[PDB]
Amino acid sequence: PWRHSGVNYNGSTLGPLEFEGDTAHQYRRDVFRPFFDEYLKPGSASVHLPDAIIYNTGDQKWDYYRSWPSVCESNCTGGLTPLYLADGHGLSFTHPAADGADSYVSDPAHPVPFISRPFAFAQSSRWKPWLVQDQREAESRPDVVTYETEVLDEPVRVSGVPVADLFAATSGTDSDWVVKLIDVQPAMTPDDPKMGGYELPVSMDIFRGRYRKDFAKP
Amino acid sequence: HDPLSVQTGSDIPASVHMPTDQQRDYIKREVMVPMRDGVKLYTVIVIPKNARNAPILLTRTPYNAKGRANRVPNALTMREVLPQGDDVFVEGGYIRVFQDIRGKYGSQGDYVMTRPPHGPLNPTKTDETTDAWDTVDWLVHNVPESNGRVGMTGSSYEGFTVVMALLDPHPALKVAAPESPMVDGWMGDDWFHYGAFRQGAFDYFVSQMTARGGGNDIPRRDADDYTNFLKAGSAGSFATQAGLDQYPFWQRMHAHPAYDAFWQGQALDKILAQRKPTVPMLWEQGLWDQEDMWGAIHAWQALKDADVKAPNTLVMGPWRHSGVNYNGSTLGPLEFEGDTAHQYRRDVFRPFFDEYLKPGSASVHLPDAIIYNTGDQKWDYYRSWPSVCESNCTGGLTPLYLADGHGLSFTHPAADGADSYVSDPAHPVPFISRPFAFAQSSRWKPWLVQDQREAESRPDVVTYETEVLDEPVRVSGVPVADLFAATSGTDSDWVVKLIDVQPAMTPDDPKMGGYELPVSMDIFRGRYRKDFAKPEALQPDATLHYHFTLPAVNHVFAKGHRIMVQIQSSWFPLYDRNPQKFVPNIFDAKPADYTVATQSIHHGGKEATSILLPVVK
Amino acid sequence: HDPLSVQTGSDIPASVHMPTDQQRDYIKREVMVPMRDGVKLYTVIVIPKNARNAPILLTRTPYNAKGRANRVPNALTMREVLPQGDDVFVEGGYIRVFQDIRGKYGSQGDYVMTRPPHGPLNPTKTDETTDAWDTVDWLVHNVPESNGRVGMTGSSYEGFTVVMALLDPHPALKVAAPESPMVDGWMGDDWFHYGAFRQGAFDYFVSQMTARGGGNDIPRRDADDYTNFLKAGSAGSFATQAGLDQYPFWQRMHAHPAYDAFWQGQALDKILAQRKPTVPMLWEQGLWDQEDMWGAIHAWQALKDADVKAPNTLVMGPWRHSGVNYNGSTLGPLEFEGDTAHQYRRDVFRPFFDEYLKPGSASVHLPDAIIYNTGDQKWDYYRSWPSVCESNCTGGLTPLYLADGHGLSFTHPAADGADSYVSDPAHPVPFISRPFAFAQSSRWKPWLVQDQREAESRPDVVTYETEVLDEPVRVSGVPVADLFAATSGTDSDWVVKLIDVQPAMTPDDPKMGGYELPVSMDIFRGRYRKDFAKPEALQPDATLHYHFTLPAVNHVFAKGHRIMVQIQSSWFPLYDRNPQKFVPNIFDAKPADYTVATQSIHHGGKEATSILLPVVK
Ligand SMILES: N[C@@H](C(=O)O)c1ccccc1
Repeated sequence: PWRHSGVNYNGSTLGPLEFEGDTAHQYRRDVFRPFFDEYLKPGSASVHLPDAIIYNTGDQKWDYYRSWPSVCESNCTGGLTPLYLADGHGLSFTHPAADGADSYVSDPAHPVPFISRPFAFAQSSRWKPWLVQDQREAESRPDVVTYETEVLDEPVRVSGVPVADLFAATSGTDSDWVVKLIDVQPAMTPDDPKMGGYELPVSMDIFRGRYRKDFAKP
Repeated sequence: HDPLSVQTGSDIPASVHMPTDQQRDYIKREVMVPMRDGVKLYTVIVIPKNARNAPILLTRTPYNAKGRANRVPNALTMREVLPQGDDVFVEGGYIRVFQDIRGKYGSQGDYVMTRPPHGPLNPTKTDETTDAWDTVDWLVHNVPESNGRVGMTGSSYEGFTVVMALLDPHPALKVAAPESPMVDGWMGDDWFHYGAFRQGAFDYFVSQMTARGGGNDIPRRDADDYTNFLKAGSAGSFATQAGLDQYPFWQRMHAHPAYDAFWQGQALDKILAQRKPTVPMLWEQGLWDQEDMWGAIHAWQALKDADVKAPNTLVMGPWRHSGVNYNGSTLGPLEFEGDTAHQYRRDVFRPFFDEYLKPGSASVHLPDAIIYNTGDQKWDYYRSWPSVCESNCTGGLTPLYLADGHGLSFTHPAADGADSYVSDPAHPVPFISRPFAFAQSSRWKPWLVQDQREAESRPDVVTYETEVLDEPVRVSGVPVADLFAATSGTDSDWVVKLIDVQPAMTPDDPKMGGYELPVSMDIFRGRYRKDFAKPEALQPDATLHYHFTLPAVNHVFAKGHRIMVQIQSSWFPLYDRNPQKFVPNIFDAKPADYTVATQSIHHGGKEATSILLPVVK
Repeated sequence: HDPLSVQTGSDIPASVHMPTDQQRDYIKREVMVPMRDGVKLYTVIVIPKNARNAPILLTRTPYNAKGRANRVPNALTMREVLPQGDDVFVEGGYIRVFQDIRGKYGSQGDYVMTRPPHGPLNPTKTDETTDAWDTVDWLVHNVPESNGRVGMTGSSYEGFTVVMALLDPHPALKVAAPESPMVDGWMGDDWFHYGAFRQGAFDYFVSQMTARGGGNDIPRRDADDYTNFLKAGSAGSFATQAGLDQYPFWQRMHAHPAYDAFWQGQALDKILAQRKPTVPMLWEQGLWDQEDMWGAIHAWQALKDADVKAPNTLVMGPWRHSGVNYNGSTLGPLEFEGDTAHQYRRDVFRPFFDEYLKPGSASVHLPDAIIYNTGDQKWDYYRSWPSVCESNCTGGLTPLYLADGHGLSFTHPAADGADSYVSDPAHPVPFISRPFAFAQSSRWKPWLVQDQREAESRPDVVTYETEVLDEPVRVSGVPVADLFAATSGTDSDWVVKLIDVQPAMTPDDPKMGGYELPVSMDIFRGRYRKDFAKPEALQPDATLHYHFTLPAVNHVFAKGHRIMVQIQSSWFPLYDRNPQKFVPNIFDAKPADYTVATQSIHHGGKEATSILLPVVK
């Protein structure tokens, strides 16, 4: 649960998020070091690492996966589960039979700030944890379409690489597509009030439309 | 059984009498002062130990008079027992009186939210004026340690009472100083701002009206009030869900969405001017008064217009609402030259009050208005103010026009043009960064000085700016929004902001680099363009002319800065969203009512939008 | 007249029907549960909406039950309305019950500070044990959504009511988990620590005993309590000036400064052991518990010795007092591996309770003690704990002797020597940096983890230390202070501190460099050397043997660190100053009684001062 190069520092927190102990040190001492020791300090105890050792940002613990990922698009044990966008600005695992579309106006004269203004690239203090920043500002904008599921009854578990299956049209001849997978915190978090309703992005990325068919030939 | 070991009774004393009380430097007197109609009011008299003929400082409050005089509960010294703002009056040996208004906390009788003065709205033989009058009468005949002289003061509702008292004061009331008073709750004070509803009220309602004494807030689902109010829908939808529908005042408010007879009968600025008070007055309000921006300035001027034969000075510092009674050395990221609040309280407030409350004290001669210059960072003493205005002033206003290329210019642009922006009610512009809950006093208080860069970055907001200044522009007075806006819908809200863009870089204070600091901004509900009393639908796609006053300025746009004007059509969640479709009552707007509209602000030509700036030399 | 315009009544509604309640996911039942003596007790019952066969988690408190179940007043969710430490039980769907103890707030009857159990000290037909019995009895017969099973818990006074309940529980009480419970107020819990009085008590008295419900604090003269108490002189003199002389409990305490029959009749740890109970218990207390360090560990141990035939697990995390019901990730500058508090609640607390309250739940097999290792930074599950102690343990304690050159050695120094320091009562050592007021909760809470470097710099504090460790030293158990000290006066206090000196440099966290973190420290009142019940004057200049237990440890002194021992004779203003001259009752010490003394701590030889460390492998 670290930011870039976060492994070589402290891993207890990232932005407003809080994790279980120094996750960075944890790895350095329990996995990194012993692993290196095996091959570098002859006579050392050998380690048997799995495919992936990943921290769970939901369960708040380390997950040891013998074979990861277990689900994916091609060749994995299982397949990905499509979370469909639906009318009413919602999300459902049940493919909406009816056709539909929601629109927004992307005005380049007023581009969406990736993080609250004002930001200068020199502000490392702001650049480092920008990926866990609250996505509520964007939501309040008319140039950002947003969809959400109903307050979860039972937890939904995810592990692997999410894929954006997006069917979008632009009135222009080019366009960038930013997709953000977000975990909205509970409406109210009495133990830590500031987190109440916090729109925390677990995964997001941008895609330049001009490379839709060939990254090599725009 | 030996009582020193075995206890059968209760470890709680049956009656206390702690020596802590003899170690004090004051005396607290509690008394149910009876009003003419037989209703008694809870009154706290804080008398400095060994007080021979001391003036009384009276304050009537709906905010628990006991606690008001208990900054530090049962403090050993008066200075700690009384609020921060009483420091000069404590230093001067004044007697302090805090009274629970009729209906609240310790007092008896019925409580009526900002009880309208005796008239069409209040036919009873009692009001906030008589009660004040009676109290003063009782106070001068029941405090031997006092000198029979009474002064009145207080902020917000505690100032609203000073005004109500000024309508028909008691001979004893020698001097009054209303601070950020609740004068016109519709025009631009606490409830509405030019017809636009302030959703912060709902809480206050359930807070001050659920019970005689302390109450509670409205339980929220989400931590962000932006979400709370939007997910609810219309302002009335919230009130209903909060059960406010069962609160008498809300019912009255909801019944009168326009500036009808109900609200006009409470316009204390006009009513006070009709009575022509003869008692010396010291009107105070903050330049960034986020709660009662209309009150003081309007009352002072309305009296100035009626030619009152009495001291009538207006004081405006670099403070937020009620900021005068605390420390005024800073507000938000802004920094001023010293504790401006204490500054005024010691060098003006006190001396002025001393003149009429302490026989023999030096006499002061305050100018029309003493205002803090947020540009030069110094106190300005204006003999006549303002010098520049629309009509009846020495000189007129200087229009700063909107021009092509989203620029601002003092020269009337001949080229006719327009700039459009889509206002989607589904995504209203956050008045301050998200998330925000009305309960966040911390965030609320200085919201008026926050950076406007976030808003600027949105496509549903239009921004205009002058070039980087090469010569400073001095403004002192009330700027006017000369708006020529057009909307696709049949209704709209118009937020106009006058901003001072800080230097692109401020190496002494990096954080302020290119900071968009609003010196004056307000909202205007389009349906009231023609008449506040008679709301009327706007003609779709038609360029309509709006003309309204923005909060007063006493600022300087220094070199390196820029003047900036910002226009938008929402301000969530402070103001309820205008459905952009004309409806009989916006409080009862339905999901289908809220319509996405296209706004176009016309610049240049005959319909040239601009800010009529009070430019001075 | 038109009502929607004119109000003649009160804007305050007669009743209210807030629809917020319908949105809530729980219901609150307020019941006046009647005890066996006719006295009824206020009882807030929080029931999860649509509950069936739900266990009841009960807490009896002298701290306003209504407010206890109102973390977020009238919250829409139970998780919000209940305290942080209820999280695991709210998630489990437990019925939460908070009851006002007899004599407090909503409850009827008389209040008796920590009402002594039935016996010589309390002859009446009732007590906190019966009230609990009566309460549980009612609960299991009037809460239809409950399965009849009840678990009792609470911290501090709220944990004290749990212990009282365990003296003679109702058959429905299936499990108890006292948290940092008030067990022996004289020995080392809340009032005294080995006879030394804690001046924090005075505020507590006036605050918790002035009235049935809420009370207030004692008005101070100075903002610094170090000054406040020093100026007043003796603790009793302060109490007198504060006006505590009229409170029955204070009188009884003042009349029993020694460990006489009055306090021995309250020693719940010994009393509970005499009763041989059979209810599964899970004792908890913080390793750095600054309010009730004696309680849990002693009561738990007493039972273990009494060969109790029921689950008896002790839990000690890296928390401050009552820190178990909050977030336990940090403590002052210290940082632990994740929320240690939450960890325990989810992984141990609830599962344990689930076993006996939710039939069909898996059975947990807790060891003797689950202590958090403050050195390794991980939870330790000790099957048999401690493994080392003075009498009847697998192994004994290893002494860390005081040596010459102000060092600490594990090797018994043959050379006889002594280091002396002057203890001037007019300049007592601040238990934490000045200024400090008892009202400063933010400073009080984590005072036991503060840097001891300040003390070290004082000419009235002897500091000893090992050489920077090349091998880590693991300690797990209860360290004993084997003190051979000598004072020139006829009385004296002895403060012994066991400190872990951080590495001289900590590049990853620069502020921890050379930090002197106290893992365990306490104070002993000299006059009680021979007998806690019979105070005796000390012989001037005589090397006397003091032997008392220090707070339990489960730490590890790693490479780079040093073990440190600090000894002083005062701890102001937490502990009233010892006059250093034997007086019949230190509470009533007169100005002249206070005498400057010369303390001499002997090291090595036959009288080798040391800390009997519980060193393990
Ligand atoms: N342990 C807390 C408590 O029980 O709340 C306390 C008791 C007595 C005096 C001061 C504090």
